[PDB]
Amino acid sequence: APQQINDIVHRTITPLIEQQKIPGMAVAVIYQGKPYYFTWGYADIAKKQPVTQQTLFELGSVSKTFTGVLGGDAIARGEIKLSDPTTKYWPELTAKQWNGITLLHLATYTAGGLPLQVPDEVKSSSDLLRFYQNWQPAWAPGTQRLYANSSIGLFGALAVKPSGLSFEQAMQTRVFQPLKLNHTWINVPPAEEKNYAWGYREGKAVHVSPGALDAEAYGVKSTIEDMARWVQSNLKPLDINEKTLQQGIQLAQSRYWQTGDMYQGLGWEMLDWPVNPDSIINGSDNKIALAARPVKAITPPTPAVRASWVHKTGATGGFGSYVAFIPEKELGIVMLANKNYPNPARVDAAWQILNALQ
Repeated sequence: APQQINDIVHRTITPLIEQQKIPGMAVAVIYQGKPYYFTWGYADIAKKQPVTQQTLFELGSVSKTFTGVLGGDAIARGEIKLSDPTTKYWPELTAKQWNGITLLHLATYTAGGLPLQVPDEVKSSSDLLRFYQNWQPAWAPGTQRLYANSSIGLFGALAVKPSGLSFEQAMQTRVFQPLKLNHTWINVPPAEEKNYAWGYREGKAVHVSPGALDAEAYGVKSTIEDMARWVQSNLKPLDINEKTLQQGIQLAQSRYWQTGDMYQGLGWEMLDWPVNPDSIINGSDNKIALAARPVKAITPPTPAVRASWVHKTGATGGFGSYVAFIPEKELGIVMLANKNYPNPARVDAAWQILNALQ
C-alpha cells in the first residue's frame, strides 16, 4: 500500500490507540476511490481474537446514515414525502402538538425537542404510542435542532410503512443487498457471531442492549470492508445502478438546515471544505453535538455539495465509530473501535489523516 498512506495512518492511529487505551481498532482509508485497510489489537481480549478486516463492530449512530439513505430511497420510490405530516403514516398520533410536525422534522431533529433517548421503560408498541402522544415540544417545529434517537428513529420506522416491509427487511433488501454489504447487520446472525467484537466499557465486555427504535437509530453492526464500501457508495452515488438508491444517497447529503457552520442532511452532517479543523473537531464534542441550537431553514434544500466534509460519529456503550469523506477529493476514512472514546479525538485523527492525503 502506498507508503504515504501507511505512514500517515500509522503515525496518527498508533498514538491514538495508546492515549485512549483502545483494545481493538480497524481503519479504512479511501484514496482516489480505492480502499486501504489497517487493523490493531483485539476484538475479544479474553479469547485473544485479533481485529481483522472481517471483525464486526457496533456502528452506533453511524447507523443513522443508513436510516437517512433508506428514507431517501423511499422518497425516490415515491412512497413518502419529507413534507408529509407525521400523522399521515401514524394516524393514531392524534395529539395536537403533532400538527405541523413533518417527516422532515423527524429526520433532521427539528420537531421541537424530541428527547435524545427513548425511555428504557418503553418496551411495547403501546408504550411507544403513549410516549409520542404525551411528549410536549419545547419549541415550534423547524426552529431548533436537538440531536435525538427518538426523532430520526421514528422517521426510520415511518419511512418504511408504505412498503409493508419491516425496517430490517427494507434495509437489507433496498440498501445492504444492492451495495453488496454482505457483512452488515441489524441483528448479527449466529453464522457471524465468531466475528462480532466485544465492546469494552470500564474494562467490561459489552454488547448493545435491545431498546425501542434501536435498529433505526443506532443498531447496525458492520466490518471495515463493508464500511469502506459504504463510504465509496456515498462518495460516488452515480456509480450505483439502482436508481432509487442512487437518488436516496443524494437526498441524504442535501442540506436542509444550518446551525453555525454545519448543515444537517438525512443522517449525514456536512460542512464546507476546506473546513476549519477546530470547527469540526470541537463541534464533534457531545457538549456541542448534543446541545439545543437554533436552525436556519435552507429553503429549498441545497443538493449535495461535492466540496464538503461529510461525516457522522457513532457510539454505543462499548464502541466508538467515525466516518468522514470529501466527495470532491474522492477521499474518505472509517475508524471503528471497540471502546467509546471521545469524539474530538476521532475527528482530530481523521482530519490529520485526510488533510495529509488531500
